[PDB]
Amino acid sequence: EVETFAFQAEIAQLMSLIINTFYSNKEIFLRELISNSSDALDKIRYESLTDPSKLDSGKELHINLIPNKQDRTLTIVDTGIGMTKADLINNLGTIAKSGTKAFMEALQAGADISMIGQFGVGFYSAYLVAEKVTVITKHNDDEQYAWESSAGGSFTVRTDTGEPMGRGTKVILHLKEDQTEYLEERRIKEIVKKHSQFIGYPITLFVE
Amino acid sequence: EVETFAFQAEIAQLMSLIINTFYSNKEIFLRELISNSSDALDKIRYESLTDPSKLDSGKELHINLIPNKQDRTLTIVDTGIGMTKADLINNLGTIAKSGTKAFMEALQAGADISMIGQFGVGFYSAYLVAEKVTVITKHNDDEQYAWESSAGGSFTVRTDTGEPMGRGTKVILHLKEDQTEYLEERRIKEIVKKHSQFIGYPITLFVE
Ligand SMILES: Cc1ccc(CNc2cc(Cl)nc(N)n2)cc1
Ligand SMILES: Cc1ccc(CNc2cc(Cl)nc(N)n2)cc1
Repeated sequence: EVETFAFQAEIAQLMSLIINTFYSNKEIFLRELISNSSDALDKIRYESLTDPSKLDSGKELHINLIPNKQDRTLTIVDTGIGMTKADLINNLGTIAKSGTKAFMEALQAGADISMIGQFGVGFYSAYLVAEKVTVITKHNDDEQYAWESSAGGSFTVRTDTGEPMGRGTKVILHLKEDQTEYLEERRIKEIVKKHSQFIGYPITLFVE
Repeated sequence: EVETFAFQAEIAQLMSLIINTFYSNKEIFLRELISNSSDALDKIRYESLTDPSKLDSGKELHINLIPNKQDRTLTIVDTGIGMTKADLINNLGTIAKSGTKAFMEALQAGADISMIGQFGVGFYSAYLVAEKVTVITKHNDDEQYAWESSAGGSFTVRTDTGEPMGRGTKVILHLKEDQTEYLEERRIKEIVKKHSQFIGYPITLFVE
Protein backbone atom coordinates (compact mmCIF):
# COMPACT_ATOMS: atom_id res chain seq x y z
CA GLU A 1 0.00 0.00 0.00
CA VAL A 2 2.63 2.61 1.11
CA GLU A 3 5.57 3.87 -0.98
CA THR A 4 8.31 5.99 0.68
CA PHE A 5 10.37 8.50 -1.30
CA ALA A 6 13.30 10.81 -0.56
CA PHE A 7 12.96 14.48 -1.21
CA GLN A 8 15.67 15.82 -3.43
CA ALA A 9 18.27 17.37 -1.35
CA GLU A 10 17.29 20.97 -2.21
CA ILE A 11 13.68 20.60 -1.11
CA ALA A 12 14.81 18.83 2.01
CA GLN A 13 16.95 21.83 2.89
CA LEU A 14 14.20 24.28 2.07
CA MET A 15 11.84 22.34 4.35
CA SER A 16 14.43 22.42 7.16
CA LEU A 17 14.94 26.17 6.60
CA ILE A 18 11.18 26.69 6.84
CA ILE A 19 11.02 24.47 9.92
CA ASN A 20 14.11 25.87 11.70
CA THR A 21 14.30 29.66 10.80
CA PHE A 22 12.93 32.10 13.41
CA TYR A 23 10.12 33.88 11.51
CA SER A 24 7.03 35.20 13.36
CA ASN A 25 4.83 36.00 10.32
CA LYS A 26 3.58 32.38 9.92
CA GLU A 27 0.07 33.25 8.71
CA ILE A 28 1.14 33.64 5.12
CA PHE A 29 0.93 29.79 4.91
CA LEU A 30 -2.81 30.22 4.46
CA ARG A 31 -2.51 32.70 1.55
CA GLU A 32 -0.10 30.36 -0.26
CA LEU A 33 -2.42 27.32 0.08
CA ILE A 34 -5.44 29.34 -0.96
CA SER A 35 -3.59 30.79 -3.94
CA ASN A 36 -2.64 27.22 -4.84
CA SER A 37 -6.29 26.14 -4.72
CA SER A 38 -7.26 29.13 -6.90
CA ASP A 39 -4.71 28.26 -9.56
CA ALA A 40 -5.91 24.63 -9.53
CA LEU A 41 -9.52 25.81 -9.88
CA ASP A 42 -8.53 28.23 -12.73
CA LYS A 43 -6.89 25.20 -14.38
CA ILE A 44 -9.86 22.83 -14.37
CA ARG A 45 -12.14 25.71 -15.30
CA TYR A 46 -10.02 26.56 -18.36
CA GLU A 47 -9.76 22.88 -19.34
CA SER A 48 -13.48 22.50 -19.14
CA LEU A 49 -13.98 25.24 -21.69
CA THR A 50 -12.71 22.80 -24.33
CA ASP A 51 -13.85 19.57 -22.67
CA PRO A 52 -17.03 20.04 -20.63
CA SER A 53 -16.99 16.40 -19.50
CA LYS A 54 -13.92 17.25 -17.31
CA LEU A 55 -16.55 18.61 -14.94
CA ASP A 56 -18.41 15.27 -14.65
CA SER A 57 -16.49 14.68 -11.34
CA GLY A 58 -18.06 17.89 -9.91
CA LYS A 59 -19.22 21.24 -11.24
CA GLU A 60 -18.80 23.36 -8.09
CA LEU A 61 -15.58 25.34 -8.07
CA HIS A 62 -14.84 26.33 -4.43
CA ILE A 63 -12.49 26.43 -1.50
CA ASN A 64 -13.42 25.25 2.07
CA LEU A 65 -11.49 25.87 5.20
CA ILE A 66 -12.12 23.30 7.92
CA PRO A 67 -10.73 23.57 11.39
CA ASN A 68 -10.86 20.62 13.74
CA LYS A 69 -9.76 21.26 17.30
CA GLN A 70 -10.22 17.64 18.34
CA ASP A 71 -7.72 16.45 15.71
CA ARG A 72 -5.86 19.71 15.77
CA THR A 73 -5.96 20.07 11.97
CA LEU A 74 -6.82 22.81 9.58
CA THR A 75 -7.86 21.45 6.20
CA ILE A 76 -7.87 23.42 2.92
CA VAL A 77 -10.15 21.76 0.44
CA ASP A 78 -10.59 22.71 -3.18
CA THR A 79 -12.46 21.22 -6.17
CA GLY A 80 -9.62 22.13 -8.50
CA ILE A 81 -7.82 20.04 -11.07
CA GLY A 82 -6.09 17.67 -8.60
CA MET A 83 -2.79 15.93 -8.90
CA THR A 84 -1.95 12.72 -10.65
CA LYS A 85 0.53 10.27 -9.06
CA ALA A 86 3.22 11.53 -11.40
CA ASP A 87 2.70 15.08 -10.10
CA LEU A 88 3.07 13.90 -6.49
CA ILE A 89 6.09 11.75 -7.04
CA ASN A 90 7.93 13.57 -9.75
CA ASN A 91 6.59 16.48 -11.72
CA LEU A 92 6.13 18.84 -8.79
CA GLY A 93 9.55 17.98 -7.34
CA THR A 94 11.24 18.77 -10.67
CA ILE A 95 9.39 22.06 -10.68
CA ALA A 96 10.25 22.80 -7.08
CA LYS A 97 14.03 22.44 -7.66
CA SER A 98 14.75 25.66 -9.54
CA GLY A 99 12.11 27.58 -7.54
CA THR A 100 13.91 26.45 -4.38
CA LYS A 101 17.33 27.42 -5.52
CA ALA A 102 16.08 30.83 -6.70
CA PHE A 103 14.25 31.33 -3.37
CA MET A 104 17.25 30.23 -1.38
CA GLU A 105 19.43 32.66 -3.36
CA ALA A 106 16.87 35.46 -2.76
CA LEU A 107 16.96 34.80 1.00
CA GLN A 108 20.80 34.92 1.33
CA ALA A 109 20.44 38.16 -0.63
CA GLY A 110 17.87 39.69 1.87
CA ALA A 111 14.41 38.58 0.53
CA ASP A 112 12.19 37.16 3.20
CA ILE A 113 10.11 34.06 3.67
CA SER A 114 6.79 35.69 2.76
CA MET A 115 8.00 35.93 -0.82
CA ILE A 116 8.05 32.13 -1.22
CA GLY A 117 5.00 32.11 -3.54
CA GLN A 118 6.91 34.10 -6.16
CA PHE A 119 9.18 31.07 -6.53
CA GLY A 120 6.51 28.49 -7.10
CA VAL A 121 7.13 26.67 -3.81
CA GLY A 122 4.61 28.26 -1.43
CA PHE A 123 3.11 24.85 -0.49
CA TYR A 124 6.13 24.21 1.75
CA SER A 125 5.15 27.24 3.90
CA ALA A 126 2.71 24.75 5.43
CA TYR A 127 5.63 23.65 7.58
CA LEU A 128 5.65 27.03 9.32
CA VAL A 129 2.66 25.80 11.30
CA ALA A 130 2.28 22.04 10.60
CA GLU A 131 4.39 19.26 12.12
CA LYS A 132 2.85 16.87 9.46
CA VAL A 133 1.02 17.57 6.18
CA THR A 134 -1.29 15.08 4.53
CA VAL A 135 -2.57 15.87 0.98
CA ILE A 136 -5.49 13.96 -0.49
CA THR A 137 -5.99 14.54 -4.15
CA LYS A 138 -7.94 13.25 -7.07
CA HIS A 139 -7.30 14.14 -10.79
CA ASN A 140 -9.80 13.06 -13.43
CA ASP A 141 -7.21 10.88 -15.07
CA ASP A 142 -6.13 8.92 -12.05
CA GLU A 143 -6.89 7.42 -8.69
CA GLN A 144 -7.34 9.20 -5.35
CA TYR A 145 -3.96 9.46 -3.52
CA ALA A 146 -2.68 10.41 -0.12
CA TRP A 147 0.71 12.10 0.08
CA GLU A 148 2.15 12.74 3.46
CA SER A 149 5.31 14.10 5.13
CA SER A 150 6.58 15.21 8.48
CA ALA A 151 9.67 16.45 6.69
CA GLY A 152 12.95 14.80 7.80
CA GLY A 153 13.86 14.19 4.20
CA SER A 154 11.06 11.87 3.13
CA PHE A 155 7.46 11.53 2.08
CA THR A 156 4.91 8.86 1.40
CA VAL A 157 2.33 8.19 -1.27
CA ARG A 158 -0.48 5.58 -1.11
CA THR A 159 -3.73 5.06 -2.98
CA ASP A 160 -6.36 6.54 -0.65
CA THR A 161 -9.44 4.69 0.69
CA GLY A 162 -11.25 7.41 2.76
CA GLU A 163 -14.35 9.25 1.36
CA PRO A 164 -14.05 9.57 -2.43
CA MET A 165 -13.67 13.22 -3.16
CA GLY A 166 -14.71 13.41 -6.80
CA ARG A 167 -11.96 15.86 -7.93
CA GLY A 168 -9.69 18.22 -6.13
CA THR A 169 -7.19 18.46 -3.38
CA LYS A 170 -7.36 18.55 0.35
CA VAL A 171 -4.40 19.77 2.34
CA ILE A 172 -4.54 18.61 5.99
CA LEU A 173 -2.35 20.56 8.32
CA HIS A 174 -1.49 18.65 11.56
CA LEU A 175 -0.67 21.75 13.50
CA LYS A 176 2.23 22.14 15.89
CA GLU A 177 1.25 22.44 19.48
CA ASP A 178 1.95 26.12 19.65
CA GLN A 179 0.11 27.03 16.44
CA THR A 180 -3.49 26.32 17.43
CA GLU A 181 -4.45 29.98 16.89
CA TYR A 182 -5.10 28.84 13.26
CA LEU A 183 -8.01 26.69 14.43
CA GLU A 184 -9.83 29.90 15.61
CA GLU A 185 -12.61 31.27 13.47
CA ARG A 186 -11.64 34.88 14.12
CA ARG A 187 -7.95 34.33 13.34
CA ILE A 188 -8.74 32.50 10.04
CA LYS A 189 -11.25 35.15 8.97
CA GLU A 190 -8.71 37.90 9.79
CA ILE A 191 -6.10 36.16 7.60
CA VAL A 192 -8.37 35.43 4.63
CA LYS A 193 -9.62 39.03 4.79
CA LYS A 194 -6.06 40.39 4.83
CA HIS A 195 -4.35 38.20 2.18
CA SER A 196 -6.96 36.42 0.17
CA GLN A 197 -9.74 38.93 -0.21
CA PHE A 198 -9.90 38.96 -4.08
CA ILE A 199 -9.84 35.22 -4.77
CA GLY A 200 -12.36 34.58 -7.55
CA TYR A 201 -14.01 31.49 -5.94
CA PRO A 202 -16.13 31.29 -2.81
CA ILE A 203 -14.12 30.52 0.25
CA THR A 204 -16.23 28.91 3.03
CA LEU A 205 -14.84 28.97 6.47
CA PHE A 206 -16.48 26.11 8.38
CA VAL A 207 -17.13 26.46 12.13
CA GLU A 208 -17.06 23.73 14.79
CA GLU B 1 -7.76 36.44 -44.31
CA VAL B 2 -9.17 38.78 -41.56
CA GLU B 3 -12.01 37.94 -39.14
CA THR B 4 -13.53 40.73 -36.98
CA PHE B 5 -15.15 40.00 -33.62
CA ALA B 6 -17.01 42.01 -30.99
CA PHE B 7 -15.75 42.03 -27.46
CA GLN B 8 -18.39 41.02 -24.98
CA ALA B 9 -19.85 44.05 -23.49
CA GLU B 10 -18.08 43.67 -20.13
CA ILE B 11 -14.58 43.55 -21.61
CA ALA B 12 -15.43 46.45 -23.85
CA GLN B 13 -16.33 48.51 -20.80
CA LEU B 14 -13.24 47.42 -18.91
CA MET B 15 -11.11 48.46 -21.90
CA SER B 16 -12.83 51.86 -21.98
CA LEU B 17 -12.32 52.24 -18.22
CA ILE B 18 -8.63 51.46 -18.65
CA ILE B 19 -8.42 53.84 -21.60
CA ASN B 20 -10.47 56.70 -20.07
CA THR B 21 -9.73 56.67 -16.25
CA PHE B 22 -7.13 59.19 -14.99
CA TYR B 23 -4.44 56.94 -13.46
CA SER B 24 -0.76 58.01 -13.44
CA ASN B 25 0.82 54.68 -12.38
CA LYS B 26 0.81 53.21 -15.94
CA GLU B 27 4.04 51.21 -15.61
CA ILE B 28 2.33 48.25 -14.02
CA PHE B 29 1.34 47.23 -17.61
CA LEU B 30 4.83 45.78 -17.95
CA ARG B 31 4.61 43.65 -14.76
CA GLU B 32 1.28 42.21 -15.90
CA LEU B 33 2.60 41.23 -19.37
CA ILE B 34 5.76 39.77 -17.90
CA SER B 35 3.78 37.82 -15.30
CA ASN B 36 1.63 36.55 -18.17
CA SER B 37 4.72 35.36 -20.06
CA SER B 38 6.01 33.64 -16.89
CA ASP B 39 2.77 31.73 -16.40
CA ALA B 40 2.82 30.69 -20.07
CA LEU B 41 6.43 29.53 -19.71
CA ASP B 42 5.57 27.64 -16.44
CA LYS B 43 2.77 25.98 -18.45
CA ILE B 44 4.82 24.64 -21.35
CA ARG B 45 7.58 23.66 -18.93
CA TYR B 46 5.16 21.61 -16.81
CA GLU B 47 3.60 20.03 -19.93
CA SER B 48 6.98 19.04 -21.19
CA LEU B 49 7.67 17.05 -18.05
CA THR B 50 5.16 14.48 -19.32
CA ASP B 51 5.64 15.05 -23.06
CA PRO B 52 9.20 16.11 -23.91
CA SER B 53 8.34 16.46 -27.60
CA LYS B 54 6.25 19.58 -26.70
CA LEU B 55 9.64 21.28 -26.68
CA ASP B 56 10.44 20.34 -30.31
CA SER B 57 9.25 23.88 -31.32
CA GLY B 58 11.99 25.38 -29.07
CA LYS B 59 13.75 24.47 -25.85
CA GLU B 60 14.72 27.96 -24.63
CA LEU B 61 12.33 29.33 -22.04
CA HIS B 62 12.78 33.14 -21.94
CA ILE B 63 11.30 36.60 -22.10
CA ASN B 64 12.64 39.42 -24.39
CA LEU B 65 11.76 43.04 -24.21
CA ILE B 66 12.21 44.88 -27.50
CA PRO B 67 11.80 48.59 -27.87
CA ASN B 68 11.59 50.16 -31.30
CA LYS B 69 11.58 53.93 -31.41
CA GLN B 70 11.18 54.05 -35.18
CA ASP B 71 7.89 52.10 -35.01
CA ARG B 72 7.16 53.35 -31.55
CA THR B 73 6.48 49.85 -30.20
CA LEU B 74 7.53 47.91 -27.19
CA THR B 75 7.32 44.17 -27.77
CA ILE B 76 7.15 41.50 -25.05
CA VAL B 77 8.20 38.17 -26.44
CA ASP B 78 8.05 34.84 -24.68
CA THR B 79 8.65 31.20 -25.69
CA GLY B 80 5.76 30.05 -23.54
CA ILE B 81 2.88 27.76 -24.38
CA GLY B 82 1.14 30.11 -26.86
CA MET B 83 -2.51 30.47 -27.65
CA THR B 84 -4.64 28.44 -29.98
CA LYS B 85 -7.30 30.18 -32.13
CA ALA B 86 -9.96 29.03 -29.69
CA ASP B 87 -8.12 30.81 -26.85
CA LEU B 88 -7.98 34.05 -28.85
CA ILE B 89 -11.54 34.00 -30.01
CA ASN B 90 -13.34 32.38 -27.15
CA ASN B 91 -11.69 30.73 -24.20
CA LEU B 92 -9.88 33.79 -22.90
CA GLY B 93 -12.97 35.99 -23.31
CA THR B 94 -15.08 33.54 -21.27
CA ILE B 95 -12.39 33.64 -18.63
CA ALA B 96 -12.14 37.40 -18.72
CA LYS B 97 -15.88 37.91 -18.02
CA SER B 98 -16.03 37.01 -14.33
CA GLY B 99 -12.54 38.47 -13.69
CA THR B 100 -13.82 41.73 -15.19
CA LYS B 101 -16.97 41.88 -13.19
CA ALA B 102 -15.07 41.08 -9.97
CA PHE B 103 -12.46 43.74 -10.84
CA MET B 104 -15.10 46.28 -11.71
CA GLU B 105 -16.86 45.56 -8.40
CA ALA B 106 -13.52 45.92 -6.54
CA LEU B 107 -12.93 49.33 -8.15
CA GLN B 108 -16.38 50.79 -7.25
CA ALA B 109 -15.54 49.51 -3.77
CA GLY B 110 -12.12 51.38 -3.61
CA ALA B 111 -9.56 48.88 -5.09
CA ASP B 112 -7.30 50.43 -7.66
CA ILE B 113 -6.18 49.64 -11.16
CA SER B 114 -2.83 48.13 -10.15
CA MET B 115 -4.71 45.19 -8.68
CA ILE B 116 -5.98 44.08 -12.11
CA GLY B 117 -3.70 41.00 -12.19
CA GLN B 118 -5.48 39.52 -9.18
CA PHE B 119 -8.56 39.24 -11.39
CA GLY B 120 -6.99 37.40 -14.26
CA VAL B 121 -7.35 40.30 -16.71
CA GLY B 122 -3.99 42.10 -16.45
CA PHE B 123 -3.39 41.85 -20.25
CA TYR B 124 -5.86 44.71 -20.76
CA SER B 125 -3.56 47.03 -18.73
CA ALA B 126 -1.68 47.24 -22.04
CA TYR B 127 -4.21 49.89 -22.99
CA LEU B 128 -2.83 52.19 -20.29
CA VAL B 129 0.03 52.91 -22.67
CA ALA B 130 -0.89 51.41 -26.08
CA GLU B 131 -3.32 52.89 -28.61
CA LYS B 132 -3.22 49.48 -30.46
CA VAL B 133 -2.07 46.01 -29.34
CA THR B 134 -1.05 43.29 -31.76
CA VAL B 135 -0.45 39.75 -30.34
CA ILE B 136 1.36 37.13 -32.40
CA THR B 137 1.14 33.68 -30.98
CA LYS B 138 1.89 30.12 -31.84
CA HIS B 139 0.71 27.01 -29.85
CA ASN B 140 2.10 23.59 -30.72
CA ASP B 141 -1.34 22.39 -31.71
CA ASP B 142 -2.22 25.14 -34.11
CA GLU B 143 -1.18 27.76 -36.60
CA GLN B 144 0.54 31.09 -35.95
CA TYR B 145 -2.10 33.86 -35.43
CA ALA B 146 -2.22 37.61 -35.18
CA TRP B 147 -4.81 39.13 -32.86
CA GLU B 148 -5.17 42.84 -32.86
CA SER B 149 -7.32 45.61 -31.31
CA SER B 150 -7.39 49.33 -30.89
CA ALA B 151 -10.30 48.83 -28.53
CA GLY B 152 -13.57 50.51 -29.61
CA GLY B 153 -15.43 47.30 -28.99
CA SER B 154 -13.76 45.01 -31.52
CA PHE B 155 -10.77 42.89 -32.38
CA THR B 156 -9.36 40.97 -35.28
CA VAL B 157 -7.79 37.58 -35.77
CA ARG B 158 -5.92 36.37 -38.91
CA THR B 159 -3.49 33.55 -39.63
CA ASP B 160 -0.07 35.25 -39.50
CA THR B 161 2.53 35.22 -42.30
CA GLY B 162 5.50 37.16 -40.74
CA GLU B 163 8.59 35.30 -39.36
CA PRO B 164 7.53 31.91 -37.96
CA MET B 165 8.10 32.07 -34.26
CA GLY B 166 8.28 28.40 -33.33
CA ARG B 167 6.19 28.65 -30.10
CA GLY B 168 5.20 31.47 -27.86
CA THR B 169 3.59 34.82 -27.80
CA LYS B 170 4.64 38.27 -28.77
CA VAL B 171 2.72 41.26 -27.49
CA ILE B 172 3.35 44.39 -29.60
CA LEU B 173 2.44 47.61 -27.92
CA HIS B 174 1.82 50.51 -30.38
CA LEU B 175 2.43 53.17 -27.82
CA LYS B 176 0.40 56.35 -27.44
CA GLU B 177 2.23 59.47 -28.36
CA ASP B 178 2.71 60.57 -24.81
CA GLN B 179 3.95 57.21 -23.51
CA THR B 180 7.30 56.93 -25.27
CA GLU B 181 9.15 56.87 -21.94
CA TYR B 182 8.57 53.05 -22.15
CA LEU B 183 10.91 52.86 -25.16
CA GLU B 184 13.82 54.05 -22.90
CA GLU B 185 16.31 51.50 -21.68
CA ARG B 186 16.63 53.12 -18.26
CA ARG B 187 12.87 53.37 -17.71
CA ILE B 188 12.30 49.69 -18.70
CA LYS B 189 15.16 48.48 -16.51
CA GLU B 190 13.81 50.54 -13.59
CA ILE B 191 10.37 48.92 -14.01
CA VAL B 192 11.57 45.33 -14.41
CA LYS B 193 13.83 45.83 -11.37
CA LYS B 194 10.94 47.19 -9.29
CA HIS B 195 8.09 44.78 -10.23
CA SER B 196 9.52 41.78 -11.94
CA GLN B 197 12.76 41.10 -10.14
CA PHE B 198 12.02 37.44 -9.09
CA ILE B 199 10.70 36.07 -12.38
CA GLY B 200 12.21 32.60 -12.80
CA TYR B 201 13.18 33.00 -16.51
CA PRO B 202 15.81 35.26 -18.04
CA ILE B 203 14.43 38.55 -19.13
CA THR B 204 16.55 40.21 -21.88
CA LEU B 205 16.08 43.85 -22.44
CA PHE B 206 17.19 44.58 -26.00
CA VAL B 207 18.75 47.95 -26.85
CA GLU B 208 18.50 49.92 -30.11
C1 LIG C 1 6.24 22.78 -5.60
C2 LIG C 1 4.93 22.48 -5.28
C3 LIG C 1 3.92 23.19 -5.87
C4 LIG C 1 2.59 22.86 -5.56
C5 LIG C 1 2.23 21.82 -4.65
C6 LIG C 1 0.86 21.52 -4.36
N1 LIG C 1 0.01 21.95 -5.50
C7 LIG C 1 -1.31 21.91 -5.63
C8 LIG C 1 -1.80 21.33 -6.80
C9 LIG C 1 -3.17 21.30 -7.00
CL1 LIG C 1 -3.79 20.59 -8.42
N2 LIG C 1 -4.02 21.82 -6.11
C10 LIG C 1 -3.48 22.41 -5.02
N3 LIG C 1 -4.34 22.93 -4.18
N4 LIG C 1 -2.15 22.43 -4.74
C11 LIG C 1 3.27 21.09 -4.08
C12 LIG C 1 4.59 21.42 -4.39
C1 LIG D 1 -8.08 37.59 -20.06
C2 LIG D 1 -6.88 37.44 -20.74
C3 LIG D 1 -5.87 36.74 -20.14
C4 LIG D 1 -4.66 36.57 -20.84
C5 LIG D 1 -4.43 37.10 -22.15
C6 LIG D 1 -3.18 36.91 -22.82
N1 LIG D 1 -2.53 35.67 -22.31
C7 LIG D 1 -1.34 35.15 -22.61
C8 LIG D 1 -1.34 33.80 -22.95
C9 LIG D 1 -0.13 33.20 -23.24
CL1 LIG D 1 -0.09 31.54 -23.65
N2 LIG D 1 1.02 33.88 -23.19
C10 LIG D 1 0.95 35.17 -22.81
N3 LIG D 1 2.09 35.81 -22.75
N4 LIG D 1 -0.21 35.84 -22.56
C11 LIG D 1 -5.48 37.79 -22.75
C12 LIG D 1 -6.68 37.96 -22.04
